[PDB]
Amino acid sequence: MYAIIETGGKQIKVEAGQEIYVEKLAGEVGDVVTFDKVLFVGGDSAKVGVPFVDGATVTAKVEKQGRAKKLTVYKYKPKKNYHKKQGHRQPYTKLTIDAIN
Amino acid sequence: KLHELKPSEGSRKERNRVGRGTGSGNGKTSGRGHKGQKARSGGGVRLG
Amino acid sequence: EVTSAKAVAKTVRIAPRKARIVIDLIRGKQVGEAIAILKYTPRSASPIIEKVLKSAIANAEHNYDLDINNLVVEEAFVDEGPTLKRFRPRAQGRASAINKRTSHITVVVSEV
Amino acid sequence: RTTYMAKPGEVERKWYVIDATGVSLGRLSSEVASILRGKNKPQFTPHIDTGDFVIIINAGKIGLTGKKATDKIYYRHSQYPGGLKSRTAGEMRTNNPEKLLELSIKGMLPKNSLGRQLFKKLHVYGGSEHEHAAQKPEVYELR
Amino acid sequence: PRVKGGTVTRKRRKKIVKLAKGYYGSKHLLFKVANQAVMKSYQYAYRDRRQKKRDFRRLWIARINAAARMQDLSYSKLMHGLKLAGIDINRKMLADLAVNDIASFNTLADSAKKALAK
Amino acid sequence: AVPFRRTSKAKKRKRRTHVKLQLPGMNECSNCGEYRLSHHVCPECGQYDGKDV
RNA sequence: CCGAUAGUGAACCAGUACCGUGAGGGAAAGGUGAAAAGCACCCCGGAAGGGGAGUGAAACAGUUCCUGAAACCGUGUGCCUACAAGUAGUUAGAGCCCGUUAAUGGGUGAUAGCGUGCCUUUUGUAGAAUGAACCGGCGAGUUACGAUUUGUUGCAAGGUUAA
RNA sequence: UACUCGGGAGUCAGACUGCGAGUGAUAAGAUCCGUAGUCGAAAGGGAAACAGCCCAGACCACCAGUUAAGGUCCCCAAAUA
RNA sequence: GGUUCGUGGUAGGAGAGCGUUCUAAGGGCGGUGAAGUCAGACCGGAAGGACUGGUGGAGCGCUUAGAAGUGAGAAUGCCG
Ligand SMILES: [Mg+2]
Ligand SMILES: [Mg+2]
Ligand SMILES: [Mg+2]
Ligand SMILES: [Mg+2]
Ligand SMILES: [Mg+2]
Ligand SMILES: [Mg+2]
Ligand SMILES: [Mg+2]
Ligand SMILES: [Mg+2]
Ligand SMILES: [Mg+2]
Ligand SMILES: [Mg+2]
Ligand SMILES: [Mg+2]
Ligand SMILES: [Mg+2]
Ligand SMILES: [Mg+2]
Ligand SMILES: [Mg+2]
Ligand SMILES: [Mg+2]
Ligand SMILES: [Mg+2]
Ligand SMILES: [Mg+2]
Ligand SMILES: [Mg+2]
Ligand SMILES: [Mg+2]
Ligand SMILES: [Mg+2]
Ligand SMILES: [Mg+2]
Ligand SMILES: [Mg+2]
Ligand SMILES: [Mg+2]
Ligand SMILES: [Mg+2]
Ligand SMILES: [Mg+2]
Ligand SMILES: [Mg+2]
Ligand SMILES: [Mg+2]
Ligand SMILES: [Mg+2]
Ligand SMILES: [Mg+2]
Ligand SMILES: [Mg+2]
Ligand SMILES: [Mg+2]
Ligand SMILES: [Mg+2]
Ligand SMILES: [Mg+2]
Ligand SMILES: [Mg+2]
Ligand SMILES: [Mg+2]
Ligand SMILES: [Mg+2]
Ligand SMILES: [Mg+2]
Ligand SMILES: [Mg+2]
Ligand SMILES: [Mg+2]
Ligand SMILES: [Mg+2]
Ligand SMILES: [Mg+2]
Ligand SMILES: [Mg+2]
Ligand SMILES: [Mg+2]
Ligand SMILES: [Mg+2]
Ligand SMILES: [Mg+2]
Ligand SMILES: [Mg+2]
Ligand SMILES: [Mg+2]
Ligand SMILES: [Mg+2]
Ligand SMILES: [Mg+2]
Ligand SMILES: [Mg+2]
Ligand SMILES: [Mg+2]
Ligand SMILES: [Zn+2]
Repeated sequence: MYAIIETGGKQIKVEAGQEIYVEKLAGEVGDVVTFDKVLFVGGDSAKVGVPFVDGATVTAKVEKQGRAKKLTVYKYKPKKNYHKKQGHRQPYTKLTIDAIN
Repeated sequence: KLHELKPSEGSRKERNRVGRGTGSGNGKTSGRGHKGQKARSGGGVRLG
Repeated sequence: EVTSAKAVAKTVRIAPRKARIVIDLIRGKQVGEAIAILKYTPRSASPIIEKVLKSAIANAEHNYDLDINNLVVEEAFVDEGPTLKRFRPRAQGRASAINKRTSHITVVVSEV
Repeated sequence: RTTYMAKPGEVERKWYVIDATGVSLGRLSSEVASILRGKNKPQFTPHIDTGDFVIIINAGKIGLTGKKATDKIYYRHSQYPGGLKSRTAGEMRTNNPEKLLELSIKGMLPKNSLGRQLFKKLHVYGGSEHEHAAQKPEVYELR
Repeated sequence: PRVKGGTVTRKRRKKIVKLAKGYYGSKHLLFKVANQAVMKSYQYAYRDRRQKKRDFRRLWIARINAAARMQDLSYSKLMHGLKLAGIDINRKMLADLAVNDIASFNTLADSAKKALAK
Repeated sequence: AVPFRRTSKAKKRKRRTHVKLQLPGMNECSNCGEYRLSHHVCPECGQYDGKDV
């Protein structure tokens, strides 16, 4: 049994007991986060939403708040004496999926 | 208090150094342009 | 217990490129056969490399007490040394550079 | 992240027999070049060969519309000065019906090392009988 | 006071040769050749973060198309029916069902086929 | 008549694949039982074909 | 103020060596160790040079000897490579091999997409226009006295001294 | 947004495309003017490649979505509508 | 701290900063190992900064100010 939820401006296929990474959410480590935008529920049956399945939620626990590995964004234009350097670290949120309703 | 000297704010400024790389805007040509009489050392005309 | 012995000849007058071509024959071979190869190879580096190999065997039995009949040439390489700079007068008043190169020769023998 | 990528030898490759009588040269070749590539499978992976083996029979009865039997020319240069040679489509269909089909399909395949490997997967016969009965091939109907 | 240029020039130059590790020949040994190989790699990686999003959508589209043709449908007709019916699943997950859970992909293809028929 | 580009390390090493020299065709002496060249007088025991020379 | 390409041309038998008929031009070259205690003796070798032993805190400090970077030259090995068309990388990626400043880790990479170096000068350069063999050190808006404008501070119809 | 006063500048070799003229032969990727655009100083998509043509202006990250010019038989994503 | 509008860029104007040598005061570490040098999978929006380990064998950081022989990839540049 799996579900498809929408979070962070995109969709992710979710399963019970799975660890996922999403965009930064609100909540300290150990808090429970519920998702109310469920698009499709599978497993031994099928619930297709239009666009959301009515009354279906997914709960998860916050495991870690952090930032991804460092990038370095660099641009230059030949013969024009133009360079530009910049670093980036994208914040994320790590979750563990509890149950599908 | 010789270890905590703080001059009056705005009374001092850091001078500008030209010809020290293109990341400061005063690099290759050092604020002079391209290939004139005014781009040469000691170049320029009389006051009038 | 050491189980290996080495000998080095430092700043030999022969050039490194002309000595590496003879080292490549004896590497990995038995000291009994390796001595014969250097004896029947008509190159100027053969006498030089042969004394380094014989010296390595000599202190492989006097210093560490190993068997002469079980030794093999485990390692053999040629390094560089300080070169001598000379000149050769060419035509029309010009001079050209000449490199009198040297080398270091190292041979290691050990049991099989 | 999470997107399926096929592995070499993970996908099952089948054998097909295609009858090439009355069908146009380019209509058949376009259909075939997708079977070799593997674009008819949801396991398609651009850097992996997941296609199927194709056998073409009755290659001497292929169709050439209009005046292509005499007006279509195939050129061939031997890299020697003035070494250009030519043949017509109709003359090649009579003598070498196998070369006509492989010249058509080879131009419809990717021009790299993998597309050079998909060409080794095509067998063309000018008659009605092939020699790969040991592979137990099926009959594929054109769309 | 004199300021001799020591210990600073080498530290900055060596930091660039380290980034050129794995390059062929002198591109991982000498500063000047390695300096312009590092700048080029940054430029190639900048615009490949844009094509990486284009490359995958083309892979999903060409893969939903293959599975839809097994249900007497094309990709374009399938996409029209889903949007018409209201299903909002994107290409990344429609391609996931077409490979791993083909049973449910046929369920969505039935909803799309019915919406195109009133 | 003048090199257009300098030769890399790989190209300079590929060419020297064939600049090696072969192993001597030596043999074990029948009399004194040590190495010598074939069809040659043994330099140690001074014998060839079993007769001293 | 400099700290051995610096500071006198010259920190060292320097106006020397060397160059010129001559007037004249004119270098390179500092550091063993606290103390020579500078390796008795044995072995290979004609010797040079090594391997032990010994002195020493250290000999991987052994007579350009503190430290010892890069180019350049080699030996060993983990992954790849003899049907392949290449500014050498970047994005996707199997397989194999490892195990970190522990984190959506490291090495190599069959295969697939995209991709014509850096600088200068130009309307316009991948340019068959210019410069660079590579590595290292050195190498270019400064100072004095005046003018003008902005900021800061003290006093204010007054302010300020020069020698 | 304009205007006034003051400190600091660079520029005075321009190119093509559409329209209106001269010189030329109602030639030129010619030359010289008026007018609008783009390049110069502009990456991205389409014209196979192709500064000046068509669409459209890159703060950074995403394995999300809708569209522009141009396209949907294969190379190559989408109609053998 | 909010709301709105922005954030391509050559010549060029404006602003904020990193790093090097020396000086002054405060406060420090170092033969239980300083500077230098080598390696690493760490930190910051950039210039850049730490930590651990090997070599080295005696000096060197930090904070606030001040002063400059102040940062090189190109000059058919000088020297090795
Ligand atoms: Mg400033
Ligand atoms: Mg500027
Ligand atoms: Mg410059
Ligand atoms: Mg200039
Ligand atoms: Mg000017
Ligand atoms: Mg003469
Ligand atoms: Mg000093
Ligand atoms: Mg320097
Ligand atoms: Mg590589
Ligand atoms: Mg001097
Ligand atoms: Mg020194
Ligand atoms: Mg004289
Ligand atoms: Mg000795
Ligand atoms: Mg001696
Ligand atoms: Mg000893
Ligand atoms: Mg001792
Ligand atoms: Mg000392
Ligand atoms: Mg030393
Ligand atoms: Mg080294
Ligand atoms: Mg072939
Ligand atoms: Mg092969
Ligand atoms: Mg080509
Ligand atoms: Mg590639
Ligand atoms: Mg290319
Ligand atoms: Mg140039
Ligand atoms: Mg011109
Ligand atoms: Mg010129
Ligand atoms: Mg040149
Ligand atoms: Mg160079
Ligand atoms: Mg001036
Ligand atoms: Mg005042
Ligand atoms: Mg003004
Ligand atoms: Mg005028
Ligand atoms: Mg004009
Ligand atoms: Mg015209
Ligand atoms: Mg013109
Ligand atoms: Mg310009
Ligand atoms: Mg453009
Ligand atoms: Mg374009
Ligand atoms: Mg065209
Ligand atoms: Mg294009
Ligand atoms: Mg350009
Ligand atoms: Mg297609
Ligand atoms: Mg800007
Ligand atoms: Mg913008
Ligand atoms: Mg300025
Ligand atoms: Mg210091
Ligand atoms: Mg250290
Ligand atoms: Mg300087
Ligand atoms: Mg530079
Ligand atoms: Mg240089
Ligand atoms: Zn004999």
